[PDB]
Amino acid sequence: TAGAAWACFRLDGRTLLRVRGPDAAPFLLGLLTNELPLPSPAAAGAPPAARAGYAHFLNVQGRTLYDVILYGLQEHSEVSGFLLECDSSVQGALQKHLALYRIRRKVTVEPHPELRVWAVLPSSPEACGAASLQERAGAAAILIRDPRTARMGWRLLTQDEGPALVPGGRLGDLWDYHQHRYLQGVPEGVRDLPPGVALPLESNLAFMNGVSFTKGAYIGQELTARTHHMGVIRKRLFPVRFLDPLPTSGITPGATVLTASGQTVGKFRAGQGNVGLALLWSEKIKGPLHIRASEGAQVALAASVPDWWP
Repeated sequence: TAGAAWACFRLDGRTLLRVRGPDAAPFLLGLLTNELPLPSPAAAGAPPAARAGYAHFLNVQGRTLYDVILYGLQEHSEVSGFLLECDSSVQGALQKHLALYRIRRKVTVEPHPELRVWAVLPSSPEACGAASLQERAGAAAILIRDPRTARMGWRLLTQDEGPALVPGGRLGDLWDYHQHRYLQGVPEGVRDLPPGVALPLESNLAFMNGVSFTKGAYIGQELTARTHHMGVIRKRLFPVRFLDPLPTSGITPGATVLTASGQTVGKFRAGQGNVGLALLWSEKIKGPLHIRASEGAQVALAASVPDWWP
């Protein structure tokens, strides 16, 4: 597969819930930061269509609880509810969260093991050789562009093996998927987004098509809207690369990111290998930075601005 155009990653860290019932839409709208992804009204010849969107579930304090990708699938000129793609490790907690609010509402929430979550990323950055993909929508497979950024390729929800639907697709090593996210500054899951600690706008939610300022009320809206409108977001998650060999255990989440003069300009969040994310003061990412290790020499790191941010 030296000539593969696409790498297909089985995302064991992500899982699906199906939310259905007559009140599913208003119910989810009150809990999420975004509009729901509803396919456009269907034409006579009714070829199935799916829509994806990004959102967070926030707490009443305005902090991120869960990052989710939302999928709406249209088949008989109607939508049969939504799929919620969440971190596997919080699937139980997210069910309990939905149950707390689902009191007396016509809504069903169930695990959807029928589809497994895959990502499909280009083998080449901007190669544009060939093998543009086409959206697919059916109960057995949905292939749809990542709603956060085109830098994240395609999501594939399927019963079967990834490459069997993607021309020029090969199986990918999960390490490379996470490497890609950290190089591109894309947070995903509970290590990047600690529930009740990560703040949505500092997590670049508005750069990732994940928040609406026109939608009706939702949990955590008041603080989110206030933060958005009161000025520039002072701290954000940025991609970082370590420039010095790391310690055996790596960098501890929360490790302070310092200037040459020892000023705190943020904290390491999470990563893999020599790359990761750090929550940094946006005006201070420029001068050489470091983290203190056991011996106060290393560890140098460089922060950068993702090319897909606005």
